[PDB]
Amino acid sequence: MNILIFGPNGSGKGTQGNLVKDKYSLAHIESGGIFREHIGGGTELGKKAKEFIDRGDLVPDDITIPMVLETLESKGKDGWLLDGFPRNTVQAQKLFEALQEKGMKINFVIEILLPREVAKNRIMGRRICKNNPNHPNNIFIEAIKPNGDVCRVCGGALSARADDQDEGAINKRHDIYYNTVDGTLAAAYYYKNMAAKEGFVYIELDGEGSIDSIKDTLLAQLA
Ligand SMILES: [Co+2]
Repeated sequence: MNILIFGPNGSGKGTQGNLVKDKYSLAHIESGGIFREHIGGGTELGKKAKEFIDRGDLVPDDITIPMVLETLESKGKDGWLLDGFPRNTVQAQKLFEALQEKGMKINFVIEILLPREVAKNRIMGRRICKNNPNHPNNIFIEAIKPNGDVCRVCGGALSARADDQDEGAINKRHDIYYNTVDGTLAAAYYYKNMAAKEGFVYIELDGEGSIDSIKDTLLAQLA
């Protein structure tokens, strides 16, 4: 099973990604990890890429795409979940042409849908418990609202994380994600629009439901 996943920050994408890569035994391949294996490990492509990075430029797509394809072929040989690439329509199209050339096939594309302002609030509304940071508390997700000012699990103190409160940072990432001209949504639609012509199934997940709720709907559809 080769699966591409798309979703904004605030959509719970990583959580769902992990449930999918576990049931199904996939290699989870994300954009960051690809660069490490290659730049870090100095494959022929990684050495060429690092020249760009070290002067503050982006790696050209003509180097990025084959870097991705190498990692899918090595790390992802027994099945992969590709997460966080492509981000735009040019990448998306070049990735798909490159997969077709290697005769590598997509089986599923998953998009987690959530309106922008909802995603941003779910990020900002996170509260971390002083006693156990795994305890879920969010001022904007009803089912896990804090108990007054304290953790709804253990009563410990709650704080906000500065990165969650940085609206500029959040907005710049959403601006790319929710860009329907040529951003990540446009890249997801590129897959959506050809799915049944190319023998894969596109799956839209409702990002507003609980973790367990999304996971059930997703599992149901992966067979
Ligand atoms: Co707690």
